[PDB]
Amino acid sequence: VLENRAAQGNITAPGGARRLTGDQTAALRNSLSDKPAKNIILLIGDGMGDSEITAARNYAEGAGGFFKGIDALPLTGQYTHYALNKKTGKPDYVTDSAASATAWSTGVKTYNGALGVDIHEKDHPTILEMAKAAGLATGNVSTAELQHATPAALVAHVTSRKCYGPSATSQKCPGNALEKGGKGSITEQLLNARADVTLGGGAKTFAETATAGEWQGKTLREEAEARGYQLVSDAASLNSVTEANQQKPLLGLFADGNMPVRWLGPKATYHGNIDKPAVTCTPNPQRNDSVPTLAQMTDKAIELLSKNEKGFFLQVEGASIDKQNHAANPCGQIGETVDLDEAVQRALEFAKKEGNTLVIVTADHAHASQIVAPDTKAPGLTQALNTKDGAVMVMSYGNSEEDSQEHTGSQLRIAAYGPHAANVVGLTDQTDLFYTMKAALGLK
Amino acid sequence: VLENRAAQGNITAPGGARRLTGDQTAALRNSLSDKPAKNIILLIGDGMGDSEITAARNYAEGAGGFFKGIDALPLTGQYTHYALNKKTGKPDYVTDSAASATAWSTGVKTYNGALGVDIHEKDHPTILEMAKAAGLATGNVSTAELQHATPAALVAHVTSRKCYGPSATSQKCPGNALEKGGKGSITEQLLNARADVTLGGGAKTFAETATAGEWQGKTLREEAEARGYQLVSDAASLNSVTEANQQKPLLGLFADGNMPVRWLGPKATYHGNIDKPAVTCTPNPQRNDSVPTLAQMTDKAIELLSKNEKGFFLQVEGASIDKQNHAANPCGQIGETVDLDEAVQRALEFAKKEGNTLVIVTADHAHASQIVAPDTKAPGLTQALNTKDGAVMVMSYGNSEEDSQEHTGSQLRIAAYGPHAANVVGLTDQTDLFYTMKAALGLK
Ligand SMILES: [Zn+2]
Ligand SMILES: [Zn+2]
Ligand SMILES: [Zn+2]
Ligand SMILES: [Zn+2]
Repeated sequence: VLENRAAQGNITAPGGARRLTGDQTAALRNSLSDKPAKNIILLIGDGMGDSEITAARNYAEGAGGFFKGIDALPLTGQYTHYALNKKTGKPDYVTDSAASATAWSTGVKTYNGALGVDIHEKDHPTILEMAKAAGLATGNVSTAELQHATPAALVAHVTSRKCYGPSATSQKCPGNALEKGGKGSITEQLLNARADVTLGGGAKTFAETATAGEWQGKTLREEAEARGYQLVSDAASLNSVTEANQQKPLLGLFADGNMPVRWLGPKATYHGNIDKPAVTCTPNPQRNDSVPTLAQMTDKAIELLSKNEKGFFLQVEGASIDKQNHAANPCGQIGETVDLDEAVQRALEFAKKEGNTLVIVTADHAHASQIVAPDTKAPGLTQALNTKDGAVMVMSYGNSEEDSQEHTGSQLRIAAYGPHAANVVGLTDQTDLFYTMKAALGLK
Repeated sequence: VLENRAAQGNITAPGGARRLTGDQTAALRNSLSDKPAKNIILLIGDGMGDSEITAARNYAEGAGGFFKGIDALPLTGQYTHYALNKKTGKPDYVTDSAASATAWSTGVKTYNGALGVDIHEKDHPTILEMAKAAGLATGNVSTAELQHATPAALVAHVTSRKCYGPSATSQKCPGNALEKGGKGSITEQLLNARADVTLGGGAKTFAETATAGEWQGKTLREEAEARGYQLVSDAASLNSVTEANQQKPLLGLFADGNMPVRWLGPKATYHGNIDKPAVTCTPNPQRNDSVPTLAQMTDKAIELLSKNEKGFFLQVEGASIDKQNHAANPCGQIGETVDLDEAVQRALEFAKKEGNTLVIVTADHAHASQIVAPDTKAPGLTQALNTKDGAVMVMSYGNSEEDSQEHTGSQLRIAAYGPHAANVVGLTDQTDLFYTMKAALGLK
């Protein structure tokens, strides 16, 4: 254990690049606790593999720097996230957001595109549903649409991640279609789930009207209100909230789709590290000050949820690290990783002060981005960037000839802090995380 | 701190994919020891990042399987390995074998291509020179040429990794050239270093004659003999060795260059996963039965070295994982990872039985290979493989339009077992490893 893992001094001198100030043995032995966790905060950086963590650190903090949030969790390991082929039931080495999110929130592997159901299309309870049933307060925050697979997996059981609202569900998930006697679209099941705090984007799907049931004819936004949900649409009003519970659930819709990314930079190009000058990221001017940052949502959710005496389970997702990775946009991708680090600092500060909180930071799968040599002549999309070290770092995206770079199957880092954090060390599976949380809370 | 990390049962069923059988807390707390290490075995998988480990596991053992050696080390972490730019002294995000090997064996960062010297070209003692001085037995094994960067870094101090023997040193490392008053080429410094056990390839540089000094005119191979080295060139003779020490140092030269790779498979190609059938690796027919495997060399080295009462330091390197990665050859690369896993099992079996041995498995840097979806249309070199799961796994190499795929800068896995293993957990730097070993052995 250690809180400062930055290089000690002059990285060109003996011992200057070291991150360790002493022996971790005792410190580590002290952070090993099997006492129950009262709360759990699971932070997910979408598509944030080791490569993404390194690129952002090199850029934002420098090679020898360290993320005060992301790099500060003492217990580390690597975990696998392979999905399953629906027909064969054999492994599918590269998972999507849905199958992986389902794995950690359910404890069962599934096929790509599935939310809350195994390869047989059978429903399985998510950790959020189990926490709510035990009396704990529940939160779900993300910078993406709330209907995205990661936040949706905790509250929805759909056969296809594309079944956002009533209209998509009728054509793509008919067995789930409300009219067909199913539980409903992702959005409808989210509304039913009734988590205490739900914050993110995806307001546009709420403008759809239910095709059947008690709120038929009424838009989903209207139904939320009729059901007792407090709706907030910006930083100001969010901030104004004083409580959120089963009588007064909070629902923040901060964008029609995904919330705007924090940084602006050009898209990587073929031979860009050669033909184009080094870029320096800038703030995204299209992003309004009224739009909450992930740390803000995380912080507000912790405040409201910490009022519950039994404890709480909260999931936070920095979604656009993945989206900008697909877009081959280094600046957008790094900004979203810096953004998530902030949300991680908020969680850590709370956890260190409370003492019964298990904080976990990981990703759903690996992605395309690679850090290559400045002079690299690659076949894909590349870009040179000016880092905090005053050096150029080149990033490469070369696994797709399409407009979207692809996920990768490499095992990746999973880090934790708090009671039961030891269960994250060594090699584990994404499904283990579910059992780790279920047992830390004693949610059996 | 478990030994079996394979999926529990049916990966399609709830909990079937889990690798954990219980709670690691107690087990982990028990494997944390700060008592001094009597011995240390450092295994290096060249260019063996997390992606490489995953691809080989998926192929050789199946997605839900586990490397009995590589994946069985309980204390895990991620470490950085950026090099330095010689001019500026600023970070160079993607290191080579030379700059990284120098970092863990010396504790100082350096520029790419440097062996045993910092950016000012100043010499720094290596962990092997320090162990030998304290009376410990020393071993150095690799599947590559012994003049090659990783093994050379422990015994040579050269400004350019290209200074193999007398002839190359005169033109490329004149300040080290023996005639110019320098310490000599890599091969000459290796001969001088006099480690108890040195096994590998690179016999061809030993056919060069020294240009000055006591053994001038005499080939390097003749010099070795004149200096009291026992030369063995195949498995049978290796095996026949009964002792190796300072009076009778062992020198195994099993190949002119790098030792032959274990598996054969075709080179990945543009749209190979689409236009070509899935391949299944086979054993390399050019590889002679008389050529020792890494595990055999590792095993024999442990045997000879464990006779020293003070203890020993042994470094083992599975070098061709990297070379095949550069070559865009999945089968050669996976075979070399399986090869290394066996050497790791040997190290672990000894360590678990001896009890004062620190075993560390890591890599010098990340590489090109990525696991992508079966249908991926990538701009680079791809290939489909038939895995143990009876499923297809696609591998992609898309960071170079040249004939050699490039290294990548992503932080990677470092795993350890034994006294002082806790110093590997969390985020660390490649230079910390040096301090971890120095302190474990009390080599102050
Ligand atoms: Zn994702
Ligand atoms: Zn994605
Ligand atoms: Zn290497
Ligand atoms: Zn290499």
